[PDB]
Amino acid sequence: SWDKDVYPEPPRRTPAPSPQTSLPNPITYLTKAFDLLVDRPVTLVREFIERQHAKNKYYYYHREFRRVPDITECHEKDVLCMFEAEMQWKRDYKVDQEIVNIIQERLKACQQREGESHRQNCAKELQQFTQVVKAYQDRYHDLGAHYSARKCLAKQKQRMLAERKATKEAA
Amino acid sequence: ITKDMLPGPYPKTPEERAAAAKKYNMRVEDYEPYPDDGMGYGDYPKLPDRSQQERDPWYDWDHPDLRLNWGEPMHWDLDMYIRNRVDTSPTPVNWNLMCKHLFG
Amino acid sequence: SFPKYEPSRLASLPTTLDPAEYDISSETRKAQAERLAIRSRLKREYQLQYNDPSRRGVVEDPALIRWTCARSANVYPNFRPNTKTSLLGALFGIGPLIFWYYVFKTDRDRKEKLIQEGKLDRTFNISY
Amino acid sequence: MNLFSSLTLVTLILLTMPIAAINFNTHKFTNYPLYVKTTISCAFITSMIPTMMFIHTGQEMIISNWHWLTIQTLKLSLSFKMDFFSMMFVPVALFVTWSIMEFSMWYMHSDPNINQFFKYLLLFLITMLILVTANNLFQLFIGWEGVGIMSFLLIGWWYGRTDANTAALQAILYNRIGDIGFILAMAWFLINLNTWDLQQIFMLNPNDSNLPLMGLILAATGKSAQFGLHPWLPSAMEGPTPVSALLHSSTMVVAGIFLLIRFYPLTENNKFGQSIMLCLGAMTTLFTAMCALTQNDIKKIIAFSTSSQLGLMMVTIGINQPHLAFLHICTHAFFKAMLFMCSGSIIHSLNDEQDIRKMGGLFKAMPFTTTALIIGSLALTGMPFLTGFYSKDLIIESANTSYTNAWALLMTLVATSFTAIYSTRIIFFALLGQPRFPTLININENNPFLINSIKRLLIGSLFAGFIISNNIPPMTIPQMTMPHYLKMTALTVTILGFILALEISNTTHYLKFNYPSNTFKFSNLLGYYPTIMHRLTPYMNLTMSQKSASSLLDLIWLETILPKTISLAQMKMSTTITSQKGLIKLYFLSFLITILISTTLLNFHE
Amino acid sequence: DAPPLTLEGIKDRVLYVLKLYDKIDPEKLSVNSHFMKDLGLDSLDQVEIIMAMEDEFGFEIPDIDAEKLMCPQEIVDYIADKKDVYE
Amino acid sequence: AFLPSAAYLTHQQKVLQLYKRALRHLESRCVHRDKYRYFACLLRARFDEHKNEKDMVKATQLLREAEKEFWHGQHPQPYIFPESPGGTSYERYECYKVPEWCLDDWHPSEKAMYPDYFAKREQWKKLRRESWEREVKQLQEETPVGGPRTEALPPARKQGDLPPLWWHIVTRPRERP
Amino acid sequence: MLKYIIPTMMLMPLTWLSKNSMIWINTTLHSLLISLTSLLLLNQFGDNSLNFSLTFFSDSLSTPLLILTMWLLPLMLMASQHHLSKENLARKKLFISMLILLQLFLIMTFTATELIFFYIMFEATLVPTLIIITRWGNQTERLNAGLYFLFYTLAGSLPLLVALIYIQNTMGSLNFLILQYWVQPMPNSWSNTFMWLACMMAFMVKMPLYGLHLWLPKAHVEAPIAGSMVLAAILLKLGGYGMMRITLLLNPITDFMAYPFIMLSLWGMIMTSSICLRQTDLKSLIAYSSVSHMALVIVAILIQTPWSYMGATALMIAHGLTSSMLFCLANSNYERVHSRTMILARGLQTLLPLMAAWWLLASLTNLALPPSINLIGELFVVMSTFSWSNITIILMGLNMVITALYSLYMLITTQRGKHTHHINNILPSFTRENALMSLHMLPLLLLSLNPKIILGPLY
Amino acid sequence: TLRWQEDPEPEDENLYEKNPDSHGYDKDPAVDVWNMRVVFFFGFSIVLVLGSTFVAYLPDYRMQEWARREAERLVKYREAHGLPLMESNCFDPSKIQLPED
Repeated sequence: SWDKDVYPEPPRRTPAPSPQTSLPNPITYLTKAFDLLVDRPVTLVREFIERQHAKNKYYYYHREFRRVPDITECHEKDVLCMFEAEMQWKRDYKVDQEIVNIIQERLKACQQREGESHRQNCAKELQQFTQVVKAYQDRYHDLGAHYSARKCLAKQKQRMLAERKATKEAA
Repeated sequence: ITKDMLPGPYPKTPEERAAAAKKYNMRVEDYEPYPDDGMGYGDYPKLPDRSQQERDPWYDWDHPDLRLNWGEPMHWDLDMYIRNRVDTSPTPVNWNLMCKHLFG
Repeated sequence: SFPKYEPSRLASLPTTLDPAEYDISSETRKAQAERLAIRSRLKREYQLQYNDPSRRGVVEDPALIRWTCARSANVYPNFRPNTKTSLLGALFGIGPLIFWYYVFKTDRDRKEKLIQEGKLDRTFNISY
Repeated sequence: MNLFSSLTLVTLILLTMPIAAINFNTHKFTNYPLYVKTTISCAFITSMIPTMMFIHTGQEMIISNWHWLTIQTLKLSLSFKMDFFSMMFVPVALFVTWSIMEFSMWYMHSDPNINQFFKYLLLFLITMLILVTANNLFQLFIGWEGVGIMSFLLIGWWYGRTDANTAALQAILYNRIGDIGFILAMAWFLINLNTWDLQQIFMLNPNDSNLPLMGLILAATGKSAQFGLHPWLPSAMEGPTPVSALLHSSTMVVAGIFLLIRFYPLTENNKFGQSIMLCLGAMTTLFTAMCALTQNDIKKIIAFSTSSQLGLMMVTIGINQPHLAFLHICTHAFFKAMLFMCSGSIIHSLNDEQDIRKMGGLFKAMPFTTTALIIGSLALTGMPFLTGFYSKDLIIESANTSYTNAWALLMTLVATSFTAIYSTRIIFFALLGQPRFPTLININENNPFLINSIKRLLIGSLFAGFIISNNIPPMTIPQMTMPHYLKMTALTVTILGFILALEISNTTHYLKFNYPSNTFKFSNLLGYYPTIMHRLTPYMNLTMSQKSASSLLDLIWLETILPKTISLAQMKMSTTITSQKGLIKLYFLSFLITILISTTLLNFHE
Repeated sequence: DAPPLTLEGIKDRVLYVLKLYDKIDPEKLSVNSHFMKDLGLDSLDQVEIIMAMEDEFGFEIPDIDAEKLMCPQEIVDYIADKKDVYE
Repeated sequence: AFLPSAAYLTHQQKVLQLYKRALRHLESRCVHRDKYRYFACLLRARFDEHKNEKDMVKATQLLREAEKEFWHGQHPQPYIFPESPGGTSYERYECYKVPEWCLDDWHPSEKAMYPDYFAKREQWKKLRRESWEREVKQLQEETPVGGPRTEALPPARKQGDLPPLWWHIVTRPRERP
Repeated sequence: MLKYIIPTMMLMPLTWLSKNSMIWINTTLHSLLISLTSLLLLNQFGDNSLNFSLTFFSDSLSTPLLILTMWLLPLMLMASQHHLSKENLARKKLFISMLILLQLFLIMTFTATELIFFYIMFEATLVPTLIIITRWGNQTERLNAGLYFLFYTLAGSLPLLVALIYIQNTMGSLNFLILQYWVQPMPNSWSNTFMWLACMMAFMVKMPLYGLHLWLPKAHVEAPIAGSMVLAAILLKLGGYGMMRITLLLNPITDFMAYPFIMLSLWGMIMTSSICLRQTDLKSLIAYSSVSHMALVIVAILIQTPWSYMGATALMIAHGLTSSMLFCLANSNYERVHSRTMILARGLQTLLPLMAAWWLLASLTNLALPPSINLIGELFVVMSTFSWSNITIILMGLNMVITALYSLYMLITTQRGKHTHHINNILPSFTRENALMSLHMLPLLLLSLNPKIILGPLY
Repeated sequence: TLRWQEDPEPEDENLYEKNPDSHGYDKDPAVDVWNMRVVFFFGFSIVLVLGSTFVAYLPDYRMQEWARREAERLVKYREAHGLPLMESNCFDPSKIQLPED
């Protein structure tokens, strides 16, 4: 299964069925027929498949990457270190793209789960989405199709220069 | 097919006009080429500029769908005036009347 | 009385309202006889080579080949550069190019000016 | 939760099964239309179950079951969103398609390509249910283009007829202009909201949303055939009567209104789009009704009727009543389809004679078709406590007591009177009076398929409006406190329209001959709209496509400036270089000239 | 739908609609009865007869063939040719 | 003005065509049958009033004025029979009209399902190839020099032969295959 | 990359020592084996490309083009074996050798890490193509078409050689990885302006760009069927690949220097599309459709955004497949009716139903019907150009009409209506033609299921 | 007018006459059948099906889903220690020497 801390969900609160009439609803009868004719053979087949899988067990692992020095401590026109720095930067870039994807999935899940009170009950998810979108836009936007670590470093240097200059104007 | 059957340059002398009208299978006094303004028309005739919907729908054609006959000199915009495309057939009321009424 | 029907480019005059149909001169009769003779000659040739039981293939039409050669391969040798052709080529060739270049240059200059001043809304824009 | 999703996706997979069944065929299928009809009826039951579950509880679900493509930040998955709209529109469409396919298996019995016809109808239903259950914009675009292409094929079913091909190409052109609008809306949504799914669109809730609403309104104008892009809907009934019954009456043409229904928060938070789409809908319904006043082809009359109904749906969207518009969709599909089945029955019983001036006295000869057509006309006009009364009248109940355009309200009331007028025109000319058909009479309607399907849609048009109006939950505040001269506006308008059109028909019974006026010729020639534009817009394109682009630029000038002027320059230089007479004296004079130039002028010796 | 036609059936049809004409005596006409020769009719009456043929059999005869049919048997032959009878 | 039998249209033919189209348009305007009968008899009287006219130019002027009258008095959408051009089901079944020479490309496995039909087809092709040279030799000796002046075709003159150019007018597909 | 070059060069003894009756079978079998072998280039990593040696490499942009080329060769072998059935055996072997040499040159052009090697084999692809066009073309105008094609390409691409040698002398290397890590910005000067023009104009001609496209409606028409496949499915994409490779070094001058050329395509893809509305020739219609699609690719490359790059990759692959299929259908019709004009043969659905189904499906994939990869590429280019400017969507949307307005038009006059009476040599469809259509189309619809393998190197 | 010696254009050959079971590949029937079998075997059942199976089971193409797993680590770290979910700087601003001005 998945991890509930990365993908949060509130505990559900299901009301009890308290009917006010005498006509039997077909939903309960159809549900009982559903666990009779459908759920039992499906669960039996899954139990057999799980037994066959428990007969032969093997594992796989999540690949771990150690930290290589980045482009800020790389000599210019020294491809041996810049290649590793650029590979690390591209791996980080893909990881951040999936992080923003996770936050978008959280926001959509919150909206669908809350339904008609989504614009009040999903303030925290919207704030998290705004924060991660702002940081992604300040980190990776307007680079082009030929993006590299040097362009990102130049953009960050220009942003810090602008921030320092704007601080100096208002000091 | 022989080289003297293809269209040529614009005819000026009357004998070239007669030979062109003989080439296009039409009468000499019915053959009016396009004006020589240097737009590449050459000696191809200027037809009366009517759509294929205006032809007789009951006379048996060689091509019944196109309403056309084998060997007839076809229009310069025959691919424009087919029955699947723009029609020029007369309307019960006038064109300017239609435009004025719709715009108003 | 009745409104007279006038022709247009997209609405031609009816055949029955054409005065030239009612002209019964002998020259018109000769012209229609010659036209019918030409049509009968072409129809006879077509249905003579079309009803042949031995032939299997395509009854080729010289008019179709003539039309294709006039439409495609005869445009250039009958073209002469004069004032009309040059003005039409310059008007319809580099006119829209200049127009769209100016439009897109103006819009992108305004957009870049708004973006670099922090005015345009670019809050959630992270896919470009 | 597990019963819900399983049964819904079983409905979808059951619908897509016979396509694989016919594509993997080798033999001659043992009545494949019966297999398709049985499959669709079973799918109707299987989709009736979760609709009942939603009615009981109020369950809305989203299944993002297959991840498709991660375009860096964007993630596209096969996502089905089933809410109020999808779950109440799927079984109505399935019921209507069941009736339409039974009528088709009776009506198209002599066609040797009947299996292809049933496969095409199934493919259209598959694309429509892909459209209505889509969550992201890509899947709904897939359904949009799918129903467009299937409409093209079904209109050009009789491919030997040039009019069918022309109508199909025209419908494609107008649907592609709608696609231009849809593409612009998708472009704005991706660029400004970083999403294509509806959840993030509704959560972010932009305020400067004029441009995406303009694009969606353009798409709805193209697909639902509003004003400006209307004439494909009347001109595209060259195909079979089941095709016009399912495609252009009940299911496909409400896709634009459905698309605007899905985006109801964005339209509810903007007044400019509401105002302009209200004006567009009122213009459409008035124009189409006034065109339908003096039409003589029965299928053309019903085409203009359903376009006027779509205009009314646009109007009630424009006054912030989207659920009323959806209820009007579900109400209108029944009797519009049923009217088309009745029209097809009369066409088949009179040997493909569609002109209304050659039919009459069919009240007693075809009693079941007469009864169904009378009930359908009464439901279309807005007879109380029929199906239309449960939606259409309520629309007028919101059209009067709201902050609306005055002219739009006046022309939609005039349009309502015109609907009454052309409905009783259909009733009088088709059914009452004296016969006008040829002397050999082959009138028959005794087939189990046609009778059963007409009976099913008759029960639907009698009771389904009541059932749905009493089963749906209240999604808005109903407006009921209103004066008596606003409450009975629609009924009085319909009654006066009945009186005026009965007087009109009685004056046609008089023994007098009169020449037509300009208003009659304006309403008979379709407002002169498919006569001017369809002759002007192609012409101004096609000459521009031949004289300028094909001939002047590509074949003449681009051929002139780059290759041929250069070739002429090199030919001229080559002729000037090798024009030598082979005289040694001139060569040595040139040697002396070269030496003198190199010494005195060019200064090569320093 | 569309019951088959036959030569004696269409002949009975054209004769049956022909004796319902007030300009024609039903006790004189036959299947080779010319209109302006054996019956003394008019060209306009022939036009009305052809329009009656069109309104009877449900298909329109073109004018260039309407100006040629001069006897009931000729109308029978034209309808037989246009409808492909007696396969 | 475009006919396979005659080069032109005579005055009486124009008057008859005008009467035909005027009666059809009047039937379109006058949907009920008794009203149509009243105004059709009125139109018949109006055409019979100027029947015995001997001045040709007066008849031509009356014809032109009647054409102007008719064009002013058209139905914007007149009644068209379903199979006539412009009708609802005109050229509808042209997708089903497969020419017979495709039967020459049939496989022998599917040709074995219809033995007698293909025997009859073989004897028909034999008759055509037996009569073709007789038809063309009749065609050369009948028409005058300089090409035929009219599109009309001669019939079978002698005995035991077939009319010239008959194959594509006899073996044409049915209206409803 | 030696595991694909060596079997391709061993195909020549295979086709030169075979019998007079089994050259086609052996060549088709072994080229299909090479196409199966080609799938081992999908070992792509999210950060690093696949580098084989100092001479060859393959990232995720070259891989779909390589797979398409080595899949396309057997298709040409099956198509071009009917109009060469009566040909002499030695000339048949020479034709097959020309096809083999063209494939070898292409698949080592797409993998060269060094730029002058890419230029050398990018121009070595001229000789077999030109020989095929001017030798096995049918009519008189094949010689003029060959002259136009060769001279447009070379006169556009000699300054590219001069600029590449200047780059080698200035930067010190022409390896693409070194240039990826040693790239310097290009300032504003006239020298850099003509540097950009010299680097771009060769690919502008080979794309083709509107105004330099005059060699396409000749060379795509006079050539035989296999020549049409390579002309429409690889070489245009080869110019696009070279453009993608060489636009790396031309920053940031491109941000204004691409300003005219975009217009030259943005209007251009309108005009050529309108030409398809009034074309009397089927092959010319397909050629002008190719011009319009590749102009859209030009705009996508020139605006240089990631979405545009993935749209350009998907669009190039899908357009290559669709144009090859359309050329096959047109060649089948030309073989049956012995004329290329579109209006001569009509109503072919009544006689050839399954080929009409293939025609319908090919036309549907031509007008970018979702969820095909044609629509994916067109859509992504549309999103990127909308991000570039707003009014561009108008220039997209009108095109979205006109494309369908010819495609279904191409569907109607060739398949719908009443058939031509006097044409009675319409034989039933062979198994070879149907197999060719299925092998052209089924990979495209299967690629609609998993498109992520053709979405470029920055997916 | 007298003209040069030249063979007339041969008539168009039909492969279905001498071979009604022809697949259109060759005139020889055995060669025809073997060419059809070779094309259908090595095209559909060797490249198409096995290629679709190969592409469907590519081992984690372009590391794509791996990054998703890494995200499921990183957020799990960064939501547990109270750190910001994402920083606005790609590199550490401490180790960047801005030019003085």
